[PDB]
Amino acid sequence: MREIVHIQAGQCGNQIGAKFWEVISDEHGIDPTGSYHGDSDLQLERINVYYNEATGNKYVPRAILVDLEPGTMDSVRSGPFGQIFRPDNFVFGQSGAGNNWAKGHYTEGAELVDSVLDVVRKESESCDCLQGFQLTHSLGGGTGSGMGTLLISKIREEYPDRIMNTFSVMPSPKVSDTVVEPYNATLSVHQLVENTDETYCIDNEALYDICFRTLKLTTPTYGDLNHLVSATMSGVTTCLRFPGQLNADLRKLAVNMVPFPRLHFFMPGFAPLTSRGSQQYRALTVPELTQQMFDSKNMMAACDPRHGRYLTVAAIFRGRMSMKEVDEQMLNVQNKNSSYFVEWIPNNVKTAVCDIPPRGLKMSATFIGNSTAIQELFKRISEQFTAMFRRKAFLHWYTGEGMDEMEFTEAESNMNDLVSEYQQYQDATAD
Amino acid sequence: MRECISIHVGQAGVQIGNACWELYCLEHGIQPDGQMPSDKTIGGGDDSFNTFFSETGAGKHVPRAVFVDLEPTVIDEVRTGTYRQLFHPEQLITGKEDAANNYARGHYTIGKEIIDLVLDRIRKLADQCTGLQGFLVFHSFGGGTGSGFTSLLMERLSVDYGKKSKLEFSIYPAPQVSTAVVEPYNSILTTHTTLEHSDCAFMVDNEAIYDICRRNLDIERPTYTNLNRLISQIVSSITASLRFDGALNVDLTEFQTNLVPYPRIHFPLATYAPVISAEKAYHEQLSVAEITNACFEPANQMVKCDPRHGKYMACCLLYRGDVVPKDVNAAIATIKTKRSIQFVDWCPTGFKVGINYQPPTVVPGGDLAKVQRAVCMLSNTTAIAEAWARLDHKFDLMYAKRAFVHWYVGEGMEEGEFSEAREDMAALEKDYEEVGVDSVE
Amino acid sequence: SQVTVAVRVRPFSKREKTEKASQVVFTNGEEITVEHPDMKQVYSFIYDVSFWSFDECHPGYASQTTVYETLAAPLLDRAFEGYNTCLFAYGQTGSGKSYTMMGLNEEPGIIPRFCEDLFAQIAKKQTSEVSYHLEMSFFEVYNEKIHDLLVCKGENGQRKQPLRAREHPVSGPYVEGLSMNVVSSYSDIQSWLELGNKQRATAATGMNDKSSRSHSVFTLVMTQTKTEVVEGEEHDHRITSRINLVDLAGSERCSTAHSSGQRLKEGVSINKSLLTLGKVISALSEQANGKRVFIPYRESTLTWLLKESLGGNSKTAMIATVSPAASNIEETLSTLRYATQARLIVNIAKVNEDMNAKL
Ligand SMILES: CC(=O)O[C@H]1C(=O)[C@@]2(C)[C@H]([C@H](OC(=O)c3ccccc3)[C@]3(O)C[C@H](OC(=O)[C@H](O)[C@@H](NC(=O)c4ccccc4)c4ccccc4)C(C)=C1C3(C)C)[C@]1(OC(C)=O)CO[C@@H]1C[C@@H]2O
Ligand SMILES: Nc1nc2c(ncn2[C@@H]2O[C@H](COP(=O)(O)OP(=O)(O)OP(=O)(O)O)[C@@H](O)[C@H]2O)c(=O)[nH]1
Ligand SMILES: Nc1nc2c(ncn2[C@@H]2O[C@H](COP(=O)(O)OP(=O)(O)O)[C@@H](O)[C@H]2O)c(=O)[nH]1
Ligand SMILES: [Mg+2]
Repeated sequence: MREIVHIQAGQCGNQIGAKFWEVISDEHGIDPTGSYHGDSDLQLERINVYYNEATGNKYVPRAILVDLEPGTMDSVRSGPFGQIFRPDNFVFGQSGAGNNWAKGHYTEGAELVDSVLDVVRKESESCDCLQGFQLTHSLGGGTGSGMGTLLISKIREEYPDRIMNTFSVMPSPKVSDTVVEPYNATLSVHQLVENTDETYCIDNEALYDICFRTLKLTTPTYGDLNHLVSATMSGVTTCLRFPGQLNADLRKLAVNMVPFPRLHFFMPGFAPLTSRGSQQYRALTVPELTQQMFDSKNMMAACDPRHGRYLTVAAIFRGRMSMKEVDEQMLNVQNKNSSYFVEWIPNNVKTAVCDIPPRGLKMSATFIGNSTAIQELFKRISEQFTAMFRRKAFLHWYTGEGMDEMEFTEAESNMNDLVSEYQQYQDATAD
Repeated sequence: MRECISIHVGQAGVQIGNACWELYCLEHGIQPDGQMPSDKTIGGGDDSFNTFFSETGAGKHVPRAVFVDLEPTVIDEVRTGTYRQLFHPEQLITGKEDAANNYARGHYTIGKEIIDLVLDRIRKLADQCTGLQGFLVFHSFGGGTGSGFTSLLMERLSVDYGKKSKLEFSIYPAPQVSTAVVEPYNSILTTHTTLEHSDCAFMVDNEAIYDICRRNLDIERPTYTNLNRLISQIVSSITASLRFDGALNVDLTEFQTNLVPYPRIHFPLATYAPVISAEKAYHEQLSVAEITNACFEPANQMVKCDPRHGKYMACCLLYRGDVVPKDVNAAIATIKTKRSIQFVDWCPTGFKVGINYQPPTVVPGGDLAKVQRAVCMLSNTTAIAEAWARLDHKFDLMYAKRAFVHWYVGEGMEEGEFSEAREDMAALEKDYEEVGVDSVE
Repeated sequence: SQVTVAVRVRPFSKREKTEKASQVVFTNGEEITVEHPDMKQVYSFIYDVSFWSFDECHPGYASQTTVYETLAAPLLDRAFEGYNTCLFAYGQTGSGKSYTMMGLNEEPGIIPRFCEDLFAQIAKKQTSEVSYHLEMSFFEVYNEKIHDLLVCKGENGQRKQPLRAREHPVSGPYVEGLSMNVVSSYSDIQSWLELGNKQRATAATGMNDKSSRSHSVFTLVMTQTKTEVVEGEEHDHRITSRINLVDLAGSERCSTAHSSGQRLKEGVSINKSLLTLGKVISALSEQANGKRVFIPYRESTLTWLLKESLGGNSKTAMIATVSPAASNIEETLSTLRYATQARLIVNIAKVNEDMNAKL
């Protein structure tokens, strides 16, 4: 049977795990004791996708943590679901990076990679089979990029056929919550594009626009945003875990969405989302969802789609439905805004369905899209780069631990080339 | 006496079986578990007919079928659901990996480790079958396993067993709708591999039944099951000849002969005329003339193929219920009188017929309604070529720009296979473009 | 462009004459045709050039020296004019690519004529006012890793030392620690190549032994030093030129050839590389015909080596070997189908609405 692994690094990855496993436990019906309290005879039928076995009929995740500074992992252990994890799987060290990439890829990440593999191999060989690997990390940090990118490089050097998904984070246009987001995220985008089947590029500000304008929440915390990133990561795999009138997996998504191998930088979305005291005035039906999805106010990049085109999309549904309505709505959508989609691909979507939705809902949908609006995220990144490398601003830090300017130049060249690949298709493209 | 092995493949196959066997058990009056309380009411005879179901000394029964999907998310329902304790525990579900909506995994890397077991079980079923092993494959294009694994299985069976009846009730993409993006690449190669080894391969399109769902039986929110039952009634309208007594009985060895003029043009279409609702089951006669009229109309066809753009190479019919061959002849001659239809000169006969007294049977809480007779139709035309001719314009662009490709060869496929297949399909189009001319000299 | 892919054929053999393998390929000269013992279906392929080398006395014969003089003048021209040039070969066992590239000691192939005419034009023009300094490298690609062929291995297992590919902003792709040597006689490069072919790997597939599981690259750098200044001895520049040759594998259907384990990985990598190369060549002819368009350079490793040696003012070509054996037909067909997309006519439409020819 199929199995999946999860990796986490940096502060963001740990803090996202502390919400994601806290959600999946309520989906499959598990508690902070590692114990079962559900109702069905179904949630325990395919729980092995994520979780391992126990002694007292408890259950455990196959999760791994990486981060170098203990000052975050302690927040887990003094946390709600912070005593289910195997304490051996909380791999750590000391001597934090300093929001540096070189101090997380070369000095200490390159040191700690073996100790991390000492757990990775243990958990991977326990699986009767395998489907792929996850990651939940960010850029602009330290360990959340360097150590994790090194991990992905090694792991793909091992497993050329298994899948590696990286539900990462990329920095924002307007606010730069860290100064040197561009250099670190650029090195990551270099060491990711060739060493990944698919990465789910996600941005902060779209979540803020959602929680401020759409759900009409007043004052959210990071938890209330990772609370959406988790559901994004969860509706993907619902096909794999629970039955449905049309199944799916990670491979069908990555293969029916990554035509060219480099072009695998995706854009997510979730549906339904409404204010607490306003879902009275709607209907839980496919038309409402398909109208709410493709709008530019439910994505997670703040990157204008109407400024570009979509190569392809993917929509994983969850509930008792009627596939005819899905098909008719999708054809209508391709028919109306047809210019937004591509000429040289005739149909530009697949589907996936499950007959088992979350604990309190009747109908849901997760959106995935291979687009070209990811351009401006990257033209902007390269612009913020070439505004800095033009005078060697912060360079001596990244060099003093044993780098050279050549690697930076290589990263810039690869980013610009991927940008031009994306720009190949944005125009009319007619005759 | 005479039997028919039935394989179902992919989620399409498994769901279609989950409908079909639930039909077959109710037709013969059979419990889920495998007993015959209907026989306990009757007490003897051959009614638990050995055409499909083998029997034991203990009384339990079992159908002579299997199914494989390479995705245990599906069939583990059937290992545990309502119909669990019926089927043979051998359902080969080595679904360590999915078929990725690709034909490379279904035919080479994941095409191995099972196929040996499948042929072994086909042997373990055949040596007790004391008649034909007329094969039925309920597979689908687009879907993963039912393309590649099916292509392997049929070409292998061509070498193992050969001179038998091998049929494919395949499923074809709608020209606009899909649940996939690389559906043509997974649909075209199975044609290249079936064109030599399968003898006849019926076809459907999901969009056509989706259009049926509202025009006639007045529904607009259907599931897949509500189509699987139509498929099941089609297959019943075929098999009911071999199964039960009849006036004009037909064997599966007839369908392969009276509808396959040439070896390569063996790709017909299928319809079932009375598709009408319990409310609309009243308000109308359902006489034979109007039924057979619907058996040539464009709407109630199970495929988006306007036959008025093509011609009819042949048409077969299988009727049910209280039927009168003179009424049948009147309907046929009424249909041959129209200028709206153009049979070819080299098929003046056109029609083959077969009859069974036993009508169909209702299924609880479903869609259809009990009637006193019914009809099914099969037809080899020359209009379906256009549909194939659409896929080349849905193929050639992508293979030219080389989109959605590198995820194939990563599992062992060569690119030239595409082109060597492409022109083959092109040649097939020429055959459908060649015969449709009333030759003089 | 004038990339000008070309095709050759193997006259059968005395061994094949024993078996009397039925001729499948018919030729009208400029076009090429083919048959199939079903004798209903038919194909017809066009190319810029046709070397119908089967017959011995037929007009328009394809001689080895004629193969040289067909494609040699653009090489020396485009080099001495300062630019770089590559050559691609494609074909498999039974097509005898070795017979084409290398020939025999007595039957001269392609490489030896090239290097010898090079040395000829060198020693002819070797004034005091000029210096020609030429150096060599030879490596291979294997499961999408680079490996040096020229390395005199040390005491170890056969951990074929994997170098890496990196990028200068000025001249772009290259390798660190890439060994080089010097050329002053055809015999020296002959010995170097004779040893380099030994470490390149094959395996006894169902077909035969020497089915290569790698792609073999041969590179020569030439330094032209004539620059001399009127004020005094100052070389204001020293011209560089890159010459390249490469031999490749087939396409290796794993469908019929049910070989598993490690050979499958090799074949899959080889096929991916061949795919990317075909796409690159399509983009080339699309780009030298009036349409600026991206190139998928960075997909493979090999192509990433060549982004300057196969672009801009770089005129190269491809050669395709075959054999008309009945037991090769599919492979034969596949070979041609890899190349013909470089055809000039691929159904390009016509559009023109610009109308401001005024003033
Ligand atoms: C009466 C009612 O509608 O209860 C809802 C609810 O009020 C709303 C607001 C829920 C609620 O979600 C939010 O409003 C929200 C709050 C902060 C940040 C982001 C979202 C809800 O939390 C979400 C939750 O439904 C879920 O999403 C699943 O329970 C969720 N599991 C968890 O979030 C979870 C977290 C910690 C511990 C245990 C469970 C889930 C979703 C997808 C996939 C797997 C699990 C339920 C019933 C509700 C509340 C609780 C109010 C909605 O949640 C979603 C996106 O499905 C928001 O709109 C839906 C439905 C409702 O409108
Ligand atoms: N007409 C009809 N078509 C169906 C039905 N179920 C599935 N299909 C078609 O089958 C296709 C996918 O089939 P599958 O091969 O089972 O896909 P899967 O479940 O992922 O299994 P693999 O593709 O082999 O990995 C879909 O695109 C549908 O169009 C059905 O019940 N009726
Ligand atoms: N979206 C989101 N981002 C986070 C969260 N926690 C940390 N981050 C990101 O982490 C980055 C800060 O760098 P960080 O990863 O903490 O450095 P490091 O952990 O020492 O490697 C910022 O860009 C944040 O956006 C979170 O809960 N949500
Ligand atoms: Mg599947």
